[PDB]
Amino acid sequence: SLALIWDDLRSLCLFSYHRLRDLLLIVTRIVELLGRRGWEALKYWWNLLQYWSQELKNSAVNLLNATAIAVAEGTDRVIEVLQAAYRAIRHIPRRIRQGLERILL
Repeated sequence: SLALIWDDLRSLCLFSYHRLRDLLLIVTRIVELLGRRGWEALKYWWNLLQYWSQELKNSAVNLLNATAIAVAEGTDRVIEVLQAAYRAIRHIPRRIRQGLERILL
């Protein structure tokens, strides 16, 4: 049915176009209409995001370094650690997961 194929194609054509532009326009419109106030929220998430991230990073590194400098002044720490660790490992050797994780990241 030629009239059928044509009527369908046409109907779906205009419908599809108007539809795409309809949903697109509505969504976009709301996005630009909400961005006005949503701007603040977005900025907050971004700021806090980078803030916390860098905060934990800078702090973490600062704690490790500072600790090393404070521990470097005393070999006792290294001895107590190396000894203790090796002690538990010698009496109870259990560190196979080290490899599994080592071959992961």
